[PDB]
Amino acid sequence: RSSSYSGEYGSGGGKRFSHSGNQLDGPITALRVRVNTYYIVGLQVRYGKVWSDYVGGRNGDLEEIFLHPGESVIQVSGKYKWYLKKLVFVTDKGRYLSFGKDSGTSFNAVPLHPNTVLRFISGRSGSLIDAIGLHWDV
Ligand SMILES: CO[C@H]1O[C@H](CO)[C@@H](O)[C@H](O)[C@@H]1O
Ligand SMILES: [Cl-]
Ligand SMILES: [Cl-]
Repeated sequence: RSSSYSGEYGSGGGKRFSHSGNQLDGPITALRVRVNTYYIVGLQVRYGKVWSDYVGGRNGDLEEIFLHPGESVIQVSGKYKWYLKKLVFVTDKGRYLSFGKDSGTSFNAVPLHPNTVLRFISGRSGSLIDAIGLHWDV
């Protein structure tokens, strides 16, 4: 196996979600994060040309970053309490795509195996993002 899973970061509230099928549409090309005063409310990830189903709640402001062609995520750090509060996507182009608020329990996620990148994300959500899981592969 060249695949790995960083997680789960957050708590066990709400229902679960997986973007496992979405990796068939392509690599991660853009990111959507909805953040409010304290939490990360919602997530949406663009695989190839296709956006995923929105997960989370409505109580926040939409933030959106497109990735450069051939750019992939190689590290993910963040913060959480019972709910996810911060997310930072580090890309191989050396960019730091920070979303959310600077407070809580920190985590730092890197792939296990050689030359692997973030392929899809999992986690739990309700009206906020309870938990996130990071999936790595070639
Ligand atoms: C209002 O509560 C809802 O949203 C929170 C945050 O996502 C979840 O923990 C919970 O299970 C419910 O789905
Ligand atoms: Cl930057
Ligand atoms: Cl950390």
